[PDB]
Amino acid sequence: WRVSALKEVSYDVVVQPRLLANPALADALSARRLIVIDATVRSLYGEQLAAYLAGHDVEFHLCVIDAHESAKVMETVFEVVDAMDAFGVPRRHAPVLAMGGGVLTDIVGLAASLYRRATPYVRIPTTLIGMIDAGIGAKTGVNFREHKNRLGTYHPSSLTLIDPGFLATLDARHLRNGLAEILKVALVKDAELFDLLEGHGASLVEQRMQPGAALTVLRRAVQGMLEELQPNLWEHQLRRLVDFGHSFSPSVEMAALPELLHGEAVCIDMALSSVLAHHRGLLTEAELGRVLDVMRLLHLPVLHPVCTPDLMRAALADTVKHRDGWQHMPLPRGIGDAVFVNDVTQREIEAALLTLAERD
Amino acid sequence: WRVSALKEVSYDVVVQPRLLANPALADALSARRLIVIDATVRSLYGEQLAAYLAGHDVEFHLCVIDAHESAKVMETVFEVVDAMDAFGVPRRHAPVLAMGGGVLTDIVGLAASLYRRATPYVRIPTTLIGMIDAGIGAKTGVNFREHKNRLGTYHPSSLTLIDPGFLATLDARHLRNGLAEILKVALVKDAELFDLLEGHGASLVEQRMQPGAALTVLRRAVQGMLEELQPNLWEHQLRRLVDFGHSFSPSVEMAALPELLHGEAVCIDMALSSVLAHHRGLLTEAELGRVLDVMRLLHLPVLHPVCTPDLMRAALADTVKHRDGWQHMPLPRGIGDAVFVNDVTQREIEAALLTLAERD
Ligand SMILES: NC(=O)C1=CN([C@@H]2O[C@H](COP(=O)(O)OP(=O)(O)OC[C@H]3O[C@@H](n4cnc5c(N)ncnc54)[C@H](O)[C@@H]3O)[C@@H](O)[C@H]2O)C=CC1
Ligand SMILES: NC(=O)C1=CN([C@@H]2O[C@H](COP(=O)(O)OP(=O)(O)OC[C@H]3O[C@@H](n4cnc5c(N)ncnc54)[C@H](O)[C@@H]3O)[C@@H](O)[C@H]2O)C=CC1
Ligand SMILES: [Zn+2]
Ligand SMILES: [Zn+2]
Repeated sequence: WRVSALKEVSYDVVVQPRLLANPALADALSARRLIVIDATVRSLYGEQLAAYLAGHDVEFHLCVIDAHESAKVMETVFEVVDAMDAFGVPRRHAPVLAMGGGVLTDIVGLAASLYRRATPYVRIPTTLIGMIDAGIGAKTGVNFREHKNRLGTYHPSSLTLIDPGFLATLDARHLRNGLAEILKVALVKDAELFDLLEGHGASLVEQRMQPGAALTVLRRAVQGMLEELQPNLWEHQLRRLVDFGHSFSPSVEMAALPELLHGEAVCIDMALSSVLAHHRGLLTEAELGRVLDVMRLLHLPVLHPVCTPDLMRAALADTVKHRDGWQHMPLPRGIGDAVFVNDVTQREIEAALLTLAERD
Repeated sequence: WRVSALKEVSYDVVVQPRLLANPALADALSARRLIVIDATVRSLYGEQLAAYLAGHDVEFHLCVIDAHESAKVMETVFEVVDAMDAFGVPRRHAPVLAMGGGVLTDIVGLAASLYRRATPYVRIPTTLIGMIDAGIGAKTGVNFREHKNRLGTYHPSSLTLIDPGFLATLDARHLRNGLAEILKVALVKDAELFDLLEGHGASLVEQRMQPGAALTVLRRAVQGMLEELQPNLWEHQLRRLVDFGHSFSPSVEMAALPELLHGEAVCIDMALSSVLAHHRGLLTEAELGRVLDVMRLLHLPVLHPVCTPDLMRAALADTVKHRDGWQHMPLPRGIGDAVFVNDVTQREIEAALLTLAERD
């Protein structure tokens, strides 16, 4: 026999300022709902969130996770599953709410995907990484031993609600961190987005993306990411523009734990790859100069001591397996476009590391 | 934004006698492949399997699991993931082989579904439960605490290879156990299949389904199950004929561990439900008599001491949550058809338990 079936996945990504008075957190839910919330968010937006739901007639239980990258593992997933069991979450008419950064929503997303083999949830990203990348995709997952995101699923939330108001309480470091993922999109897809960052990047960090440039920047980032994910949501096509900055960074992020945030590790990979592109003639000296200056302006690292030739080698090799025996490396071709290569040599990487070393 | 994407899942279910000389185990694979094999199967068919692959020019590493229901848990999944890591299984061009019963292939299936968020595998079911149910579906999963199959995914193997020759080495108990899942299909879908079992059931157990009735029986069982799974592969429709015998049995199976095999627990549920149907007028005294006689003839239990009114209650309640607040209970309407009910009362269940008690 052949069995063949089609699956329609569709989900919503909606910008909804002032989320916690009338706007639909209330009817994103409906009523009794389980809410899995990042500890620091709980401390910061808990009083307001609970006032919302009680006034809007919704009973709830907060499952609080103190979320960080080291504990982004299966045991934390079991903690969320425990909460679903004790709350009595039903098969599908009562979605679970994940409210936190990209660590939180990746964990709850994977718990929800496993629970009875699929359980609907809603995402409320509270960090910049969450709002323009981690909270709007289909990918979920956790680390397994020294391997980044080794275990996971494709399980988008049926709704993502983005309220840029949450970014107001981030510190400069995490604001910049999320700006790294926006720069990724810009460098290979969107020259105007790159321009907005160069022109406004400092102010956006200083103002924590509070307001109308920040609004434009967030809109294009999301639009950029979604154009890339929507037609390739389960990554049947393994050449992915969005893989830019993610060829070396997984091994680098894991080896430096906990010194580098995800976007910082991503930026090291982007700076390496941009130097690679330059050495190849795909980027001019002037353009390379433009990229590395936005990076220093966003106070983002271009290098780390974890980043030795051997680690860079091992990092690449782990990625070739992930990409099914191909490098499929996106290199920027000018600013706002990219090419996929499969002939990156260890020699080229060492030269590019030295070039970063003199810059840095 | 709305993101909407379509996913084409298709997979093959092929009957291939004499699997381990020329037939395609060889080109189900292609070469270097990881094989996860049930311990007892390894002891029984290992010498032949390795002789096959070496002669057919395929290098391999056996990951051996001593598989049983108590250890059908996530830690066993991590054992399989460990083996995938150390073997260096690539993203998708080298499928992993699962060769064992329904515990084995459920575990490897869930490991494969999680590994890099999806990894192809092939299934070779070696038990009757595997050949007509566990090895031909899309469902995978493991138990979480005292809950049956609480964690899992929809991830069919891209190929299932069924060789009835493997059934030759099962003992009578496990042959009957798998006959229970065939009876399930027959009671609600296939009167002719029911007839084949009543007419041949004893011989089929005695001959361990070795040969042409056994061939007909296996073919209709598979065909019956697949007609049910193919148009509802992710269970968007929660009224499922194949849920017959699976409303009480999960809690019963778990509470009696390790006294009841899966199909035996299923049969207790089928015998209870058939009595329920009878008390309702959906089954005649004669038909009820026909069903319970096939069950005694297959030496399958109709009752267990685990099966108290309170457990039966709790068991039903766990299922109503699983079915999103509905009972959606399939009751046989005559033999070879069924109706879905949502008005089963605790009173009716107690009466049916007493009726089983006098029979048993
Ligand atoms: N699934 C996907 O497609 C993607 C997943 N990711 C994952 O995202 C993860 C990192 O996400 P992040 O959000 O950067 O990390 P995070 O979840 O660890 O949060 C960063 C920090 O900010 C705090 N925080 C959160 N919201 C806050 C707020 N509004 N105000 C003040 N403090 C707040 C948290 O408590 C935490 O200390 C990585 O594990 C990365 O793999 C990244 C991109 C895509
Ligand atoms: N995913 C799905 O859609 C379904 C999954 N299942 C799962 O199947 C599991 C039970 O599967 P079973 O195969 O009954 O159990 P099993 O995998 O535990 O195997 C039963 C026993 O037979 C032995 N064995 C296997 N093949 C043999 C052979 N050819 N000769 C001799 N000994 C052999 C095994 O070592 C084991 O001791 C349950 O956990 C049930 O939930 C059942 C139906 C459907
Ligand atoms: Zn990233
Ligand atoms: Zn079953």
